Amino acid sequence: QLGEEYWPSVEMKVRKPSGQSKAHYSLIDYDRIEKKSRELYEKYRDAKKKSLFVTPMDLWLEVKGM
Amino acid sequence: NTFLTKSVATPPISVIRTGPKWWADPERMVRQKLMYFTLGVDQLPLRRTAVIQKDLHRFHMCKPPPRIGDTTGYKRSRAAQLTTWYRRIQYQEYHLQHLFTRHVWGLVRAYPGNTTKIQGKADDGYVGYDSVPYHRYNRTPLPFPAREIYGRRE
Amino acid sequence: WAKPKKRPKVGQGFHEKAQKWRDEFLLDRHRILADSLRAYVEFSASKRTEPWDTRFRPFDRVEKDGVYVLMRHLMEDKFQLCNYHHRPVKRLFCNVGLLGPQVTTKARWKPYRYATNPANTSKAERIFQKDKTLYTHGHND
Amino acid sequence: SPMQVQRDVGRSETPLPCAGNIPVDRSQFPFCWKTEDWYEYEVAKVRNKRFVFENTEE
Amino acid sequence: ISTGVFDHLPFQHRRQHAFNTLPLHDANHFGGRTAYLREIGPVNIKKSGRRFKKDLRTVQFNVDIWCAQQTLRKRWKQRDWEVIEVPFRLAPAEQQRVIPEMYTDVPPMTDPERHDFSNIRNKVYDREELQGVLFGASGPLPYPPLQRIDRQAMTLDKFL
Amino acid sequence: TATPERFSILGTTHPKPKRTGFGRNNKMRSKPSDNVAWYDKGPVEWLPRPVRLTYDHLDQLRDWMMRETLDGKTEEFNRIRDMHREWSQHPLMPVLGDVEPKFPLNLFKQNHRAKRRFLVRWHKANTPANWLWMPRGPTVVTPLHHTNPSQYPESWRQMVR
Amino acid sequence: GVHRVGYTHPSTLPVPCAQRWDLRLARARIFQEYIEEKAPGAWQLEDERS
Amino acid sequence: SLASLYVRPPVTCYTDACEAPVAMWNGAIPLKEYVTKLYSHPLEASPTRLSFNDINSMYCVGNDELMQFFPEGLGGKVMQLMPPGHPRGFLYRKEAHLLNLFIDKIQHWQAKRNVLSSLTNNRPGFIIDGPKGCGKSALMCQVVHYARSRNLLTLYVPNAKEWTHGEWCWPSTILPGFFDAPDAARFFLRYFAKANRSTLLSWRLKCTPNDLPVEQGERQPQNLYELCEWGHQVVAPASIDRQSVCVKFLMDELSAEKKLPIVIVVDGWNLFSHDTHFRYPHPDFLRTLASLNDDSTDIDLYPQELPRIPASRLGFVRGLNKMILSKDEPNKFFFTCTTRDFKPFDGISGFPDVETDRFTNSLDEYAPYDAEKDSLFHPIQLGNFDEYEFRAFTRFLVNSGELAGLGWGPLWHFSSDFERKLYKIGFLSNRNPQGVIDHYHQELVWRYEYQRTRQKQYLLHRNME
Amino acid sequence: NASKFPHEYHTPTSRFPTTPKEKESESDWMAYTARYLDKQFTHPTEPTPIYNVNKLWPMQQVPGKIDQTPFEEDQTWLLNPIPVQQLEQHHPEKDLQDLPFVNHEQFPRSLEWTAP
RNA sequence: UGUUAAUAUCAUAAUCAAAAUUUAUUAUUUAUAUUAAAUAUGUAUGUGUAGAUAAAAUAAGAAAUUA
Ligand SMILES: Nc1nc2c(ncn2[C@@H]2O[C@H](COP(=O)(O)OP(=O)(O)OP(=O)(O)O)[C@@H](O)[C@H]2O)c(=O)[nH]1
Ligand SMILES: [Mg+2]
Repeated sequence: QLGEEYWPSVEMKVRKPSGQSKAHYSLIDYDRIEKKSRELYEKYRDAKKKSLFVTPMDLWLEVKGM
Repeated sequence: NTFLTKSVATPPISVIRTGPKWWADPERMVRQKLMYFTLGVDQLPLRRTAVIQKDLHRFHMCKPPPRIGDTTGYKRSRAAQLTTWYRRIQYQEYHLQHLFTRHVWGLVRAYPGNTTKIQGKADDGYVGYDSVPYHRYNRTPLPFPAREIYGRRE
Repeated sequence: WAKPKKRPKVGQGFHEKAQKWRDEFLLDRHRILADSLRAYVEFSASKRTEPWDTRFRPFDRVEKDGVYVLMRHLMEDKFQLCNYHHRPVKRLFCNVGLLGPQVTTKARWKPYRYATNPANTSKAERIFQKDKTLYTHGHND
Repeated sequence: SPMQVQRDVGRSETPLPCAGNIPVDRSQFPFCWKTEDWYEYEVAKVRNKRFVFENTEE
Repeated sequence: ISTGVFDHLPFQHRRQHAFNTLPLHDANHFGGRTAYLREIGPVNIKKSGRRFKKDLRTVQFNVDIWCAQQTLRKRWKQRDWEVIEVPFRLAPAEQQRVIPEMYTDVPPMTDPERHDFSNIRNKVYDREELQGVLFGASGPLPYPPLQRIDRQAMTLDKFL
Repeated sequence: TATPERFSILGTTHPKPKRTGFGRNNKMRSKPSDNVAWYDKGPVEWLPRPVRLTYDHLDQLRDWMMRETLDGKTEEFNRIRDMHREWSQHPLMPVLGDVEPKFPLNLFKQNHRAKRRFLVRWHKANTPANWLWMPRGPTVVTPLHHTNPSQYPESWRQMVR
Repeated sequence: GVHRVGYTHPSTLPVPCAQRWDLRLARARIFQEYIEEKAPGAWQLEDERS
Repeated sequence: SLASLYVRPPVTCYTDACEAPVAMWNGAIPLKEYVTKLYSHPLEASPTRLSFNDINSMYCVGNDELMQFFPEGLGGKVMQLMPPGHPRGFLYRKEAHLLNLFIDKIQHWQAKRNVLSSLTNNRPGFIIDGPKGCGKSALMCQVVHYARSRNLLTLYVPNAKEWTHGEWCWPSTILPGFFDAPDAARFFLRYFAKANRSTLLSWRLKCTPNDLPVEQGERQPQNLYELCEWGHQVVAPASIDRQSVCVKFLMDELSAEKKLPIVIVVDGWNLFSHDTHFRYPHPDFLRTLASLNDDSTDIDLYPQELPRIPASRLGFVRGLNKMILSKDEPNKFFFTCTTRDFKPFDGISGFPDVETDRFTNSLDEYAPYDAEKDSLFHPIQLGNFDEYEFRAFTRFLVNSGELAGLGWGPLWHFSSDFERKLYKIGFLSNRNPQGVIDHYHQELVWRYEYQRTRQKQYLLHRNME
Repeated sequence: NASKFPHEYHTPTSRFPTTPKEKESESDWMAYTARYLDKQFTHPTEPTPIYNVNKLWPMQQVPGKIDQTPFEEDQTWLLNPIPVQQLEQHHPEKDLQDLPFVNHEQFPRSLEWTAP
């Protein structure tokens, strides 16, 4: 009885993002991802003469050496 | 297949005598019938034994039929031959089931329990990760890790 | 109920023979504890061999492909660091995240005692002949 | 309906059961329900054993 | 309803490995958890063997905690919702009444007068419908509005 | 510390002689048992170890079956069917007077172990190599199964006239 | 998941509302409830048998 | 009883081939008068002849037509009624007929564009909805056979459990920020190519790299089939990068081609509309630790739950939502499904008994689903069998398992007649399709049947008089 | 050097599961790909309601404390460092009665007693 | 079957913690994951393996030679 700042909140079982909105999660940044696809593909076509297997570690996966 | 430690050797007579507890385990008769209906084989033996044990379970809570006081005694070895035909039926069926599983395991490329012979891959029994560094039946030292049985493509 | 017989007298000087006996017993424990901690911590810091079993999927796949290529291309440094011990191995597997729950449900791991032999053993007599004087609860080589 | 079929042999089962016209509510019977319903119901029943205001104004 | 084995088995004589008999603490009981109560070999009773892997009540308590772990696994797996503390003003109307707490009143009905006695303790709301509430004033809706399925629409489901 | 290089009385104590034999009373020797399995007699060792098929294996088998069935392959199928036609023919009615011999009474105590020991040691020797009570061999006719792997329907381009 | 227990004031939201940890604090004040803080979030086990 | 004077009819189809030994199915299928059997193996009918008057009846597929039209295999449990001797028999359900007519409009979709839009409600294809216990994946297999008998390029995903729940997952090589499905897609290329070799030999590349890294002497891919052949006919672990390349550029091809009708049939899009059993690998797996004592690292010490990968994070689903969500492709038709192959959960759960678990190969998912809120597809409701389809399907089971001998055979005087075996099956299933398929099997242990002992008493009571 | 050795030093308050030390931004999959995979991703994290997410539900937990939620995969409990109850089994009220078999009672009151 | 109600005429032996096995009259946990709360058993891998021995017809499912 002093104001809404004390009205106790409700607990809503807010569902996680459904599939209709999970489907856009593959096309998010599709333009930049496909561009870096077209470039990484050229580095990969290069690399296939260097090693037996071309992992994404040498493409877009990155780690600090030490 | 998880259970790969050692197992206990029981004869068919006592494996069958467990009656409707495990021998006529209905959910095990079923799950071995599923191996047959997968492989595409007629289930003549398991169905014969299922018929026999359905009879025996239906007529377990009941009393035997009365004997007559015959010095000549024929009922005795006649019911004896009856029982021991039922028993032989079930011995054949025991062997059929065991064979089909130890062959299907070589087909699924799954490893059988310890010293469970699978003539689909190895003429002797599967020995590996055993409580003894000697062969349980050949007294041959085991390799580390467990011996390998099937191909490596899965 | 027969009247329980009194325990006879302990004897002469035995109170002090037990003194010296226990004395050199804890004396011997000194070295036993020393050597046992030596053996246990070398057991701890030693890079162990495989905890899994190669008799089940996904660890029955070839040593070139599938979860094995993931093992070489994400965790190959971590396992050699943490000494292949089955506990940290399975936890790095739980945190690799790209196998799901399988690091229990589908993966088959060696028993606790087949798991704790050092890297690259080829006998079955190793676990059954490990030293029995190092009171490591079997936590020694 | 089974309550209507005269299973009797000699005497005529007339009158028939007055239930011979009950509806069918999958929402009433058969008893189907979900498990959190079952649990919350029973544990709430259990915990509210004491919360009795024995002095109402009935 | 669960065809799992909840109870640890009575500590009795040694169950062998034959038909109908496993090790009392083999690798298959509780998904391999009997490793934490198993000891190996024909234990010397006097000198070896852990005194708490011989009793029945403590081993059964361990097993009970493990069963509870399992119930918790499956229960928290069963969530596609999260509890978002919406103020009173914005929550959709079914959450605007006096909802007694858990285990306080009968698990309350959503609304009787509107033909839905659905568990409001078990009513789940989607972000793409509560969008006007939470992040209404955050620019472009991070999710799209929901595409509906029309059941009056004359499609292959209506035999045309 | 400075662990003494001579031990006075503790190390001198009587040596508790290690347990000689194994098993009950640590006296059960190291010699063959009733439990030994045989790899020379039958595709199923006798006495067999208990196996247990699971639904995991039923599904793995069903999937293997889809693959070997859609790869045109029928050879392991006809192998299955032949190893089935080997052991699944009806065994003859036993001759009247032929019965599994129970262990004869009035030698051992009722609760003894030798009673079941003889039963297991005879049920071992009665191998599939000793199953003379069922029809097996080139002397058996099978009026219920198919005679040649050509009558199987996967080779159904053979019976056409 | 490894989630940081966050709690935003009743002032940051563009609708104020009494937040549940503050209500927890008011209750552990009224009925002198000890708030054990090492209480991990992954251990909300209930006694099924009970 | 007319066993010697019964002759075998000739061989023309696989169902003509799977006739059991007359002694086995002798009393099962009564031979009546030239004396011939009462029950018969159903005719291998083509869908182009299958029409309104095959409904609620059983047709089939021969081993040949099946090996022709299902090289990746079938869906979830679809080889359960197909042991070698069994003729693989499909029912012509009243919704499977609607799907066949939809495909009958497909191979001329261009003339029927507005036709199918009226038929799709602008929703991209149909998702088959219904509980666990229906004919979903088998329905999709019927649809696949339909289309491939119409010469349509059919991307048939046999299980979404394989795509979101493999034995492993990986970063997609040429798809930064994303992932691809290495082994499930390894099989996908191999079996989509070895399936549609017909269309993909004449197929020509539109938006693809003609500078593909090809092993020496191996021929550069110029067809769409050559792409996949180079894609899976390779040594590992090069196959994983080749396969992500193949998924991305094959999807670019399939989303670029505008003319040839394309069928895409996905079993269990509810396992595509959400997160995969893979999660993201630890950041401390992305930094090459230096030492253990003092690094502030708790991955070797304790596990934790890194957030879960939505299926939209794989490249195959990437192109698949790229086909669904991206319009202007009214050539592609998405007949996806809803699988309910998870383990159960009913308030409690102990530790499921290893040997006794019919859901071990179920996915530890438990999670809900909603056909409407979780799909762009239109729901086609395949509810449970009526006793109608139950009865037809079951007559097929209970009598062709005889005519191939797979069932009771010369022991037929022990399990009841059809009108009581079916009463028992339909009770124990509640007309449920799966309950029926498995209580036609659990029939072995039906330990409370008296039809045969009451009939034996009638015979050993009357055959006196 | 207390934290260098995780299992030696357990306060009579210390409790399990012992939470791990946190990395930078392990929060969700959007922030995960933003910092860890695709450093140039468009979205900072999953767009968050400005309100309160009681993820840890219904357990009210101390804010500012990095906590886990009750796990999902049945593996992590097998593969945690959680012990089993080895010594005696106490409850602060039941411990008056000292065992089940010797269950004590002050007065012979009914077990279904409805206290006023 | 130890502690119990009428025989007298050697001596204080009685748990409040931390304890010393010779006492027939006892069902131990068996190889994916092994020490966190009054502390809580470190020994015995071995062909289920001498001799003699244990229990049971009771919600489990047993079948035939009376004094
Ligand atoms: N031969 C044949 N079998 C069918 C048919 N319909 C159903 N079945 C059989 O019964 C199985 C179960 O039906 P489905 O709906 O396809 O199986 P499913 O539930 O999708 O499989 P999971 O996702 O693994 O649970 C079928 O997969 C087949 O084995 C059919 O039309 N022909
Ligand atoms: Mg399916």
